[PDB]
Amino acid sequence: NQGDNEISVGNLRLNVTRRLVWLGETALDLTPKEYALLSRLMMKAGSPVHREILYNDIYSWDNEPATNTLEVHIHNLREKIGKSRIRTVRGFGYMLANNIDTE
Repeated sequence: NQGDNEISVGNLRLNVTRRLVWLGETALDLTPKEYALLSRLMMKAGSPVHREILYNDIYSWDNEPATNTLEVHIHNLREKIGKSRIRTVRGFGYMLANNIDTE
């Protein structure tokens, strides 16, 4: 917050100051919206993050989306973040590998 703020988890680096995220030392291209919900995923890297808090990241007014689209948008963004370096925990939340690769 002091004009600087960034965090990393394994081979993934995040920078809220510039609002950019790297993956495998390569700059990953994700829409700004994903950076908000994603910023929450890393905020709690080690446990399953509720899916409602992510939706609350950009807005928690919850209108009345009866048609499927909010969960599908995540499926579209899912391929952008590369599920490879991510780990989903059942249909309840998401969790990043807390450097589980290095034993």
